[PDB]
Amino acid sequence: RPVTSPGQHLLAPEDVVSCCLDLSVPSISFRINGCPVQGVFEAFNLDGLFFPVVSFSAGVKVRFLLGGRHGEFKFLPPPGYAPCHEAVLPRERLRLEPIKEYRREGPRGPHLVGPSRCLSHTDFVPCPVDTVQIVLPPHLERIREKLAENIHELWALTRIEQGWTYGPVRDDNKRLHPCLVNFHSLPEPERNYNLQMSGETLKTLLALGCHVGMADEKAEDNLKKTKLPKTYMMSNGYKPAPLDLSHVRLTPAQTTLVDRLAENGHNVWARDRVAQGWSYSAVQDIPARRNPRLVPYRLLDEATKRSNRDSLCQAVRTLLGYGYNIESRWDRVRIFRAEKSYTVQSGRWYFEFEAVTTGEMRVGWARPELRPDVELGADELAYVFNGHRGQRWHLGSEPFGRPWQSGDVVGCMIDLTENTIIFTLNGEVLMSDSGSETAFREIEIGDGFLPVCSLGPGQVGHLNLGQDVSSLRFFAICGLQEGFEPFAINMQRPVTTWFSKSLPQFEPVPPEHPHYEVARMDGTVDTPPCLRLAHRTWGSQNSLVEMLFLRLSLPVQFHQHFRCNRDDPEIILNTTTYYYSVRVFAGQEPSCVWVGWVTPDYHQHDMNFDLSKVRAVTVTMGDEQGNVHSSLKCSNCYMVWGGDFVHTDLVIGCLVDLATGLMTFTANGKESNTFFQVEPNTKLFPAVFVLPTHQNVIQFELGKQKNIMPLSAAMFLSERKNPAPQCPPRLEVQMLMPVSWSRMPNHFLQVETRRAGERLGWAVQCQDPLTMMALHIPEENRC
Amino acid sequence: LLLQTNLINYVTSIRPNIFVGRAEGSTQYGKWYFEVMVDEVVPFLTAQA
Amino acid sequence: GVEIETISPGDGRTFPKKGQTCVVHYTGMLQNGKKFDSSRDRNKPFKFRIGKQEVIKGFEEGAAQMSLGQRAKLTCTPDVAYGATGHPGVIPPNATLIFDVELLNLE
Repeated sequence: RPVTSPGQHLLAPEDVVSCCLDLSVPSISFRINGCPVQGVFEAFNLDGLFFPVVSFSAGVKVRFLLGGRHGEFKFLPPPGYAPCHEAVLPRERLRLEPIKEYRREGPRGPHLVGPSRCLSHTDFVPCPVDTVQIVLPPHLERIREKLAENIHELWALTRIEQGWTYGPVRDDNKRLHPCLVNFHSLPEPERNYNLQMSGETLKTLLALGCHVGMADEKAEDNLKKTKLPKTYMMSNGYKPAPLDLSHVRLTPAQTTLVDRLAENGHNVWARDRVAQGWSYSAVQDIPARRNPRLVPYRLLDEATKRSNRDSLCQAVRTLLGYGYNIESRWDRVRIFRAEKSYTVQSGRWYFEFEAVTTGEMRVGWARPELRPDVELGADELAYVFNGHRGQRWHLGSEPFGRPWQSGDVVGCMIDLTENTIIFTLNGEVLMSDSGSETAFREIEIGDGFLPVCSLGPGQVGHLNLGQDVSSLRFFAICGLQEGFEPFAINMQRPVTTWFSKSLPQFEPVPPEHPHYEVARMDGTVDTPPCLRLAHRTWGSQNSLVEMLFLRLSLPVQFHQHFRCNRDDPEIILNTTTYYYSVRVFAGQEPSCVWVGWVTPDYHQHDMNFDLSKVRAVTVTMGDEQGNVHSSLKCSNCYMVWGGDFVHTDLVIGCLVDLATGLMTFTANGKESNTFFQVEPNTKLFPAVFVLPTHQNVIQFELGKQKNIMPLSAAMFLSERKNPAPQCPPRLEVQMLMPVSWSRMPNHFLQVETRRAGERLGWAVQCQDPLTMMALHIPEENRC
Repeated sequence: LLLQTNLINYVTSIRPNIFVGRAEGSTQYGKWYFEVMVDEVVPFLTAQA
Repeated sequence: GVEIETISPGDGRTFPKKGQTCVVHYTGMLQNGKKFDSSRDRNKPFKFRIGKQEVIKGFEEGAAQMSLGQRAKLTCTPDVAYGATGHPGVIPPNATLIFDVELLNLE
């Protein structure tokens, strides 16, 4: 969308782009060379976290300016905005990284990388167990007092070791503190605060489910106090004397109790500060109410976690000393396999797989028909070895071998003459429980076998097909003398690899789908052509019930330019309005049906779909001083909910006017309030999102109304002036499939990232060009 | 009807490791600012812009 | 007529005069986004002289208003771009055309 700025020109050297992100009212604004750009994005979703990003091709050199010790800002930020360098987490260091890379360079070659774990916006909200429930156990009141007393003695000792001494008025420079007195000599409000805190340690133990009760009535009179030298004496005669708890040893459950008591206490304090209005920040700023440690305990520094943890440990050890006893689903696995043209049906073959990490990784042999959405070994199409825990997988799991360590190399050998598969670890042949030297036997030849591997989240592995025989590390040790050959010996180019891409795509419904059947009904005298969907396994055991995303195979395209019981022949021949309806059969809940249109760029596939999850954004344009003159609204899904129109079938009709971009809906002949407006060049696919609840689910009715043409007149050029409804074979129902196979590119762009300096910021550089020949499918607008 | 072919350039995205967001009771700030300075761009390294 | 949207500023002083040979690089695309022609693929600047009906009217009307080194978008209406007949096999009837034009040299 064109935008107006003083001196419009494409990005040229010496240009500085300032980006502002405001979340109080969702808005993104830009400034170029100090001049504002008259255009803003607004009213967008808030379902995730936002990060700065630059996209570029070969031939660029840019620098990130983040402020502070990093790239100094050339222009002053607008009031109230904070530099992005303040948002760095305590446990992480600033760096530049790619986005969801599945491949990287390594010392000896390419390293395959699995999915990366990402944080969520909910991970920054503190969630304490703190409930309104109060304990006030009368049997724990004495120990509350004794606990507070010992905590004070320990605190005073910690102060005195660090050079603090008594004085009636606190002085941080001279390290004078008035609390360096006997506990009983503290002011009443300070004593009461200490007793409250001791009581809340006890109440938090109880809220965590601990059983706290007297077990050794002799323990208290056997306690001794630590006897410090006179150098620990204050001028008022006070010398701390904490209990000698050297004999106390936390049990594992008690250690766990300390680890739980401190995290909850920190979270309660965090949420209290949030309620008081403070916010997390590296640059502590008391007047600005910004605190570096105002973050949940999951993400905290180890130094403070260990510090606060020790006070709570001593509290629990004090109690013991007194004799108390205290008692998505698909973006997870990434499958890499060789191309089908390398299928082997004979001979003996060898390859290696190095496990950089020790997590969930499987490696082995697979048939060409391997399915991308099934974990390796869950079916009969793969013979794999799971190295996280020594297991062999084929139509189930059985123990085999031992778990590997970091850097271990697994040598997979297949013998098609003896029909056997052998796995070796670090040159040593793996051994089963029954003494069988072969993992699998009597394997059928069939189509053949291909090397395959699967990686879980955060896993790194190196695959070596043996193109360079010298690169193999154990081939000579085990495999050479038995007649095995490298899988890719005598090959001019590296073997092309395919990976399972988790990008949802619409594909035709298989004719033999076990659960879903589509019947093409011919148009009778009183009924138009229909496409009825039926569930062929409803009610029986193992029936699959889940959200179904359906669409028609052909779109309707709006015109390039907009204007400023018997059909009338001139109106019907000059109209630009088209109609189609969907009949939801009786028995299917209307509350689980959404009917409308989808743009070709819909890839959501949400199992908890609602109209609130639909992506939306408003682009607002204005002049140099405001005066909004254009506010367009963009979305990829224009649908209505069937629950707004509530033993009888419901026939929801949809009307689109191609000459104005206006879309309207009808419910049982009654006009609905909802309507939509679209741009001239928009392509819309008829789509239905449904959760089945009956044998008969829906039925696309390709009919017509009075003086309104059917869909085939807009979908087919030869039928533009034909009012007779038609359902040609090309029009079919497609369902949204989650995962598909994709080919890995042979070469990747070389990007150089480095810190140019404190004031210059972080530099990105790319020079080498790369070009590929893309095949574009017109109707789907994808290549 | 017929499939179309053409030569296109590769494009790569780079992002810093800073994540911000908004949620009920969250401790994160709401307004953020950053700058990007362009030092060298070749208008036409290949036939495509 | 012809609309001009500048993409990169030119010298803004040297304009094409009568009789001069202009040498430009262009990419010609349809309004739907489909590319139909580009001199950069042939790696050869296109040369033409002004005022001798050697090209479609809109193209030379746009290039006449451009300065040395300028990069601009030219929009051409059907009434001037090949009219109703179009171009057999390449351009359909009543096609509004988009040209990315850079004025490289004159004479």
